[PDB]
Amino acid sequence: DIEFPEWFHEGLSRHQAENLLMGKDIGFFIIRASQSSPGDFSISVRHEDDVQHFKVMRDTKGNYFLWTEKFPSLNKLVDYYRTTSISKQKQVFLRD
Amino acid sequence: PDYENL
Repeated sequence: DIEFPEWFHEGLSRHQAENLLMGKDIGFFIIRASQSSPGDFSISVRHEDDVQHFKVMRDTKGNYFLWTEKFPSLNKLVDYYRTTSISKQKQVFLRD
Repeated sequence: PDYENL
């Protein structure tokens, strides 16, 4: 039962992610393997006038986090940022 | 390139 989520595109560049999400509404997002740091992952998210990018942080027990709160999986991280703003500078909430 | 949480 392994298929990736419809918004997880492993190979998509930063620039391709910005072009895509400019054609979607605020909060729409994708996850990609990081281009500037091999082995990282990135969430690109449509904000009001532009697309901003967040680095997926990990610890040794394998949690995922972006800011403070920690999650056992990428999907649980996603789901939590559906109702807590992923941006600390404006109000922005993951939506699909 | 910048990231908003770093």
